[PDB]
Amino acid sequence: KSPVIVDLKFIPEEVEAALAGAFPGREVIDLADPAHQERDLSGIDYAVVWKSAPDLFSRAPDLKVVFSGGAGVDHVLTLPGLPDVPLVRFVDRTLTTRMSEWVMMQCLLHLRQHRAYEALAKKHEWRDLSQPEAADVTVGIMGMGVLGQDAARKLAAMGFKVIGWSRSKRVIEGVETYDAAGLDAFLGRTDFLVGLLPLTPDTRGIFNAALFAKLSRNGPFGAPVFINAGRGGSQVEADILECLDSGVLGGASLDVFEREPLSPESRFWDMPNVYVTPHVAASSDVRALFVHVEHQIARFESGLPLEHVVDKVAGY
Amino acid sequence: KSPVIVDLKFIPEEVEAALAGAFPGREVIDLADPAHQERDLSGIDYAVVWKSAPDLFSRAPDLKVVFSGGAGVDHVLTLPGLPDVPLVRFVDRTLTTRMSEWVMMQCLLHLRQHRAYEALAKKHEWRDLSQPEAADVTVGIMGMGVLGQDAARKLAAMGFKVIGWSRSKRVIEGVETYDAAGLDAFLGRTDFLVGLLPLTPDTRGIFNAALFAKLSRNGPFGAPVFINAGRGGSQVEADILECLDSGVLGGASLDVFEREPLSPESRFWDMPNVYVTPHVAASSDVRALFVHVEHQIARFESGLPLEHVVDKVAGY
Ligand SMILES: NC(=O)C1=CN([C@@H]2O[C@H](COP(=O)(O)OP(=O)(O)OC[C@H]3O[C@@H](n4cnc5c(N)ncnc54)[C@H](OP(=O)(O)O)[C@@H]3O)[C@@H](O)[C@H]2O)C=CC1
Ligand SMILES: NC(=O)C1=CN([C@@H]2O[C@H](COP(=O)(O)OP(=O)(O)OC[C@H]3O[C@@H](n4cnc5c(N)ncnc54)[C@H](OP(=O)(O)O)[C@@H]3O)[C@@H](O)[C@H]2O)C=CC1
Ligand SMILES: [Cl-]
Ligand SMILES: [Cl-]
Repeated sequence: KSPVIVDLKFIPEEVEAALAGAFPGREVIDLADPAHQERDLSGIDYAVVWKSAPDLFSRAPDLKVVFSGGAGVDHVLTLPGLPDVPLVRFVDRTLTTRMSEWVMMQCLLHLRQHRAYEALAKKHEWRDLSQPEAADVTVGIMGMGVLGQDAARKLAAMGFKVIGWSRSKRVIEGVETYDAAGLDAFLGRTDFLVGLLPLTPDTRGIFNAALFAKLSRNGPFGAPVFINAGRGGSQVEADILECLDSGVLGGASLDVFEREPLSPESRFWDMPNVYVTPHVAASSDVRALFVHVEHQIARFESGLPLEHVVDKVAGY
Repeated sequence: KSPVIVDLKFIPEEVEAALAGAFPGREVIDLADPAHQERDLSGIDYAVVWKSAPDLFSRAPDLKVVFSGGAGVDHVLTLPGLPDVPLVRFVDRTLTTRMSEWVMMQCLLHLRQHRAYEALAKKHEWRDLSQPEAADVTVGIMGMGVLGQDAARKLAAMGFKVIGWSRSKRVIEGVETYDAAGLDAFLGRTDFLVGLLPLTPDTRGIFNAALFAKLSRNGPFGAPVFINAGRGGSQVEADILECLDSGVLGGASLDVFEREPLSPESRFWDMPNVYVTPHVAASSDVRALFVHVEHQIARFESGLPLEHVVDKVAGY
């Protein structure tokens, strides 16, 4: 049976733990192990990859299916020699549920004025603030795919008003959606903007000052919030900073950045209404990843269509 | 028609705003207005009260129904001269939904290691941490009433394992519940303990070091968390502090305190894994409060039973 190459820049202890009993009957070649640094990888059919080294595909020229370790494929699409074979992205209940946790947390942190209450606590000052309920806030989600839909449904269940935007219009109970041409109408209703878009050439720099200026000022805080857990390349950080400084944006939650890891010299670390997380909104459960890859391999070898195959021209 | 006395120690601008068009056809006597400081209040049937002055019931001896401005009645039950007539507590979708927001926020803040990521951000340090999903954590809620049930259902929908405890066993889909005698079994399964109990003589000092020592150490963080938004008198703050210092408790979210407002000299303000909020977990929407009171008055005057009447002997 073909081995499976594992080249995942994840927390090493998590990958190592998941290797036990993974891919039964196949050799598993974990490229984090120095013992494998010279192994020729010709004749091997499958690789599971995340932030892999530039030479990987020259070493493994006979791959039949490439599996991303994440939902996003904007990096793997750039790897030199990426083979002309199906590229399968990671889609799984574990990833989806994790993203929705992070999105819900940000919407609650902003709704419930967490930074204000923390500033009061720093002064040892007890002060109750006037407080809207979730239903007083419209959360607008750009990207109505696997992650956007789950987050929308969960936010609505917690009481937020929720609307969605994507290229085509999606039909979702309890969530009004807009297609591409509806962007401006969607923005004008949105108090908390949530980004769950892939990075593609068409989404590069989409979150910019002109867009933030179209967000609603009619909500309970009088100024919108920007929350991004898609990709950093979709935002213009110079504009985010300008808009936070001026008050065009009242706050932000950023999990993703134009250049990661985020520079230690970035202003974002110290800003009073910005929450920074280090690209952890939805971690890949490595056990679940390997179960997913196993399942797709079994489909492939039985002559069934692969699931979650990306359109390389579209970039997602 | 009888006037309605309003004596609510809430944010004044909120009460004032809600007075417009409230109680149509009745004089509304807002005791926050100095113009009313000498008004005799005999012959008046209804009062809506929160943190009211010790002399209120000597001024208003002819009340037929007393309405609490909150869900909790432990303070109003202590007011001198509280009349021997029905005491109606506040129960409303707005209050419930607000509590569930706060409970969800705390469970997510603790699950998602928010304080760790904030400490990293303070150092301008990008570091991903190993991260459990919600389903890896058991949230145990003490108090399975209006607030406890709603919070349990919402937490379960976001992926947490949820169990509940109260005096009698409650039947709730997707949430295993325990009765009084099941407390120890319940505690031993609980990673995040959430308090949503009233203060009564039987719940005074219930959250103490012996109880925290029975919480699970088998969860993903190896140490339990304590979250209280019931009443401060149910907890022993000396024990909370001892247990945080020793690591018996890994963290806490406290909305309520033994003596409020919380002393500026309290250690809780500066502790690295304690979130302090100033008794704001579920604010009373004053408009909704007045609609509720109006509805109960109409029932009363039509000969229908009042709803949400407290048992003064039980204290809730
Ligand atoms: N921060 C983190 O830890 C993580 C980040 N992510 C990011 O989240 C992204 C979304 O994942 P997922 O929901 O699974 O992806 P999906 O492919 O399921 O959804 C993508 C959505 O974006 C929309 N879209 C794409 N391009 C455009 C465009 N030009 N204009 C308008 N809408 C557009 C799609 O529209 P349509 O339906 O019309 O095609 C679709 O609704 C990933 O690509 C990845 O970058 C994912 C996991 C973790
Ligand atoms: N922090 C904040 O902003 C707010 C705090 N609160 C607090 O939340 C409390 C709960 O409100 P709500 O859910 O509406 O009240 P409910 O009366 O609906 O529920 C109370 C629950 O506590 C249980 N209980 C009471 N005494 C005991 C006991 N000795 N042992 C075990 N279980 C007990 C009851 O059990 P049983 O069902 O068997 O009677 C019931 O499940 C309020 O009393 C108030 O103090 C409320 C609003 C806002
Ligand atoms: Cl800011
Ligand atoms: Cl602490």
